[PDB]
Amino acid sequence: NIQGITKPAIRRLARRGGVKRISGLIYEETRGVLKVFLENVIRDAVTYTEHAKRKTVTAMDVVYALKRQGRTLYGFG
Amino acid sequence: HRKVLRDNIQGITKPAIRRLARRGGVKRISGLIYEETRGVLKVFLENVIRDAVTYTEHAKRKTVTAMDVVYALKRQGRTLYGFGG
Amino acid sequence: KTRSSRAGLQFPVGRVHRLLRKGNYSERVGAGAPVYLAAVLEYLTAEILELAGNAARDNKKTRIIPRHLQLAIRNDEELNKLLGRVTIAQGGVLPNIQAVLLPK
Amino acid sequence: RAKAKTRSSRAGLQFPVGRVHRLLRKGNYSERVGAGAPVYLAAVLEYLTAEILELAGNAARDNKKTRIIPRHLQLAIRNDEELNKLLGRVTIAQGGVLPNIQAVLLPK
Amino acid sequence: PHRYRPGTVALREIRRYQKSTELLIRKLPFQRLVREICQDFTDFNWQAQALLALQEAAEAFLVHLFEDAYLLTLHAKRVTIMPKDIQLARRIRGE
Amino acid sequence: VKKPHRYRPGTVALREIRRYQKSTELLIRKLPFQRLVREICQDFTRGVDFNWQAQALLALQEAAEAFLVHLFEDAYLLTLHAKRVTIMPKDIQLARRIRGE
Amino acid sequence: RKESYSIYVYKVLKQVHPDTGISSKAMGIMNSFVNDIFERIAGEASRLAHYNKRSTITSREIQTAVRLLLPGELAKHAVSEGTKAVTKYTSA
Amino acid sequence: SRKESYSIYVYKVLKQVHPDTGISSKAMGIMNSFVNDIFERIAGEASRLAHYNKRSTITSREIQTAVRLLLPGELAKHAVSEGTKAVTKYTSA
DNA sequence: ATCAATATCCACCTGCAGATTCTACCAAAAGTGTATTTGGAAACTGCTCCATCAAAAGGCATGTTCAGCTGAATTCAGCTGAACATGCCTTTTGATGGAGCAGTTTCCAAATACACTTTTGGTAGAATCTGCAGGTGGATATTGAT
DNA sequence: ATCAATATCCACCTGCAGATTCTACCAAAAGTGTATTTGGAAACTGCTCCATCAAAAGGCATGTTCAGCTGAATTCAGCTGAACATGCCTTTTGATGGAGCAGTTTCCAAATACACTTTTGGTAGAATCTGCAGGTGGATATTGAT
Ligand SMILES: [Cl-]
Ligand SMILES: [Cl-]
Ligand SMILES: [Mn+2]
Ligand SMILES: [Mn+2]
Ligand SMILES: [Mn+2]
Ligand SMILES: [Mn+2]
Ligand SMILES: [Mn+2]
Ligand SMILES: [Mn+2]
Ligand SMILES: [Mn+2]
Ligand SMILES: [Mn+2]
Repeated sequence: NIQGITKPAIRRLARRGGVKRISGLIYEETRGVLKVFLENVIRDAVTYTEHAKRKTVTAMDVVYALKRQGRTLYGFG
Repeated sequence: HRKVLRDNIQGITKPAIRRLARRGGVKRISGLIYEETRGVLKVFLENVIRDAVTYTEHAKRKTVTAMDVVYALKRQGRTLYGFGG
Repeated sequence: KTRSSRAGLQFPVGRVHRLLRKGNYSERVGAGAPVYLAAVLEYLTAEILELAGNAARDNKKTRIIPRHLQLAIRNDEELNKLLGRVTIAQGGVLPNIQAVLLPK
Repeated sequence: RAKAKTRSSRAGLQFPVGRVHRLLRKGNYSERVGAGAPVYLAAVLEYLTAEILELAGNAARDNKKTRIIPRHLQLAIRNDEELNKLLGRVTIAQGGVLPNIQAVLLPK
Repeated sequence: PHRYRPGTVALREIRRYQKSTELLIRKLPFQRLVREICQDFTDFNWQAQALLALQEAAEAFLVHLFEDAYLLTLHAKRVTIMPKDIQLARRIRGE
Repeated sequence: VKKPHRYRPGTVALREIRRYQKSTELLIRKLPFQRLVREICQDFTRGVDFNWQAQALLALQEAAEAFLVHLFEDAYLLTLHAKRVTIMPKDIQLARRIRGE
Repeated sequence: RKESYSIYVYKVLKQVHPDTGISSKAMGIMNSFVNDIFERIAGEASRLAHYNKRSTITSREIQTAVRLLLPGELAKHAVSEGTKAVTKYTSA
Repeated sequence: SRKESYSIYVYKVLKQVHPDTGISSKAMGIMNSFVNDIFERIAGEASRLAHYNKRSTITSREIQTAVRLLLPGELAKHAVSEGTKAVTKYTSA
């Protein structure tokens, strides 16, 4: 599933970040970091979800999880 | 009234900056590091002292307390243990 | 006849007051605290919308979109430090190519 | 009148449940506080205190002393991954740092 | 036959993608990843807006990490982002 | 004859790294530090001769020396990344931009 | 029935740029911003009141919180506007 | 004048884990700071949880969710074990 | 530096679908008018704790010398990474059905708040205890020159 | 591969500053007993979300070619570390005066409580408008050859 994060997509993310030349081992490295990030957020998000006794995570749950990792996100309520 | 304090950032001597660098593991030190370190230290102290005296004066006091320093540090995300009185 | 009108504000003093009483902040809330807080919020909103309208009409549009807010916030040092750990959804980044990467 | 038992004793705890309850009700956290919430909180505080004191005693008798000083607390915290993450933006007065010389700097 | 020299098309894509704000990961692979991670933790449902919010957060995180790591790349007199650059940036950030 | 004894450059630096990483004493002299703090406090408009309790000054020095030491560790990581051994101003400024300061 | 700041943000926008509009997503950005700064100021003011064993949040706690939370010139202008609003509200 | 502290209980727990070890006053100050910091973290997150869900009461369930959100991994598992066990033992009688 | 030859970028247009503005209605906040209560500001006061003061000694800061090793500057080949054409399959898009699940209401049984009234654990000194700091002096490792 | 020069380590010792125990008082839990809330148990209902499907396109996977970067190897001027003499100023210790924290009392300006009346903000279609898909066509940059 982590391979669905395609190499051209990682290349695009890097270009938005200003990177002009990209080593061949970055892509699997990038997948690693993204996995950790997603795990940390999702664990917190569904935690909020199950505290409210719901089986559907909402945008507000994601917002609370992000803000508790110090990454406040604007635009989703 | 006290005596006039001036040019005190120079009291942060070159050997003290060296000791700080050694605790940080630095083995070789460029000659321009000392003035950089003084700059950084002054900016840090200004931000924390500004916040500390804000707490002090909101409490209608003329004495900065350890808790005032603790609150200012914590508002800069730098929690300090050991001074809860 | 509203509290906002008497303070010369657009932001709602009475709603700010209710949110203060119901946010578990203190046992009591003074009369001036919601007025002061509403005024500060209206000021900060005015600063951001000022810069964002400017950025939006600089690029030949009359519609504020997230990109304009992002350019406004990131191109102003004090707003940038105030919102330094905030991400503006679909705002992108500032154009920035490090000079060593241009040819010559 | 019945015999006075403390809430800590009924929960089998060393930390004071009743003082935690007073701190919860007077910290403006919520209009009401349930009966078990101070017990649960006092138990977690006691657990985490026990963990730090376990590791710090270990560090203190590794250094052949019988009194925990701040340096021992700092060695305890930094040498344990999870405590280190929990106290990652915490400064421990007079705790120093962990010995760490990067290998590239040793003589050839 | 026409052929750009290595680097020119890269600077063109830097310019194209820093002026745009679209999501850069395709939706289905990302949402499938997210659902898999969610199950590997817990059988929950997902609001659509919740998945969009997650993807914005993740792509912003990755872009800013690339910026920091590239600062390290240029500090080391290189132009090629390398895994060491990303790892050192996450050490200095505090993760 | 005889030569006077002399350690090679680097030996004493590693000696002091070892010596100061096992110790926990404050490394800035106390009085100059307190004068710095008092001068910055006065030069701030909300300072109208505030007093300082002794614990407050010790707390500030602890925080400031921990901050500087960790900034030196981070900047030195950047130094080594550049295949150098000498810490330079560039390293400190880049380390604090990446930290988020 | 869901509350938001959209009405008042739109009023302030009409004051500052009468013929500029705002998209739905940017209005959500602005709601997020208003709620974030509100929670920041109200939380800091709550902590200030608690540190000093006071039970009431007054405009003095709001002003100290604004001083601690906003940078430099932003803090000066916000304090000026807040004090001015409190004066005009007390007059009437 | 009279100042409360957690020193009594920190010392009792120390004797439980290390019967022949003592603690210096500076280290006891560190430990007091630790207890107050973790208290504030857990209680604040529990307050936020209760508010998000429009409940006026902070119950042990909010304490448990906050412990899961704030502590890492194994620490969180064991903290939940101790809290749940203390709450059951306290409620039984 | 020029020309000639592509290639890409980007300013500008139109017709219109989709996004906002604009209307009107209505629960639900906000505002009002009274009636009471009370948190904390003032105004003492008692007494810690800070701010200077002074002197002594001895730990270190400073300035100097000079040589070793470092950073900086250059060169260059191997091999990595970029650019690109081709064709294939994963993702998008659209539809349709239905489950299951988030909101909402109405009651109470259970839970929590609070004022009084015992009851005790916790705190502040005092009174004792006791690691460990801070001295020797020998043993053992490390370093640098030969 | 050795030795001389240092540095570091380590065991042992004792007196005292700092830590641990001991008392007695009293604030603050704990116990009791009524008074308010509230959190779900059942019972709904309308709607987001998931699950299949199906076709298509446009984005990606692959393989080829080669330009230019990265890492390695060299050279060297000069910067920074090491060692040291000198003497300054930081640290200790104790005193001395007084500012100003903090404990206590009194008492209103301000805050809360409550019953009712207005007013607003939110919502959902109708009515307007604006970006935007998808075209240029000129501007601007890139590439290779001279
Ligand atoms: Cl007020
Ligand atoms: Cl409970
Ligand atoms: Mn001055
Ligand atoms: Mn009173
Ligand atoms: Mn070199
Ligand atoms: Mn007793
Ligand atoms: Mn010793
Ligand atoms: Mn070649
Ligand atoms: Mn209206
Ligand atoms: Mn277009």
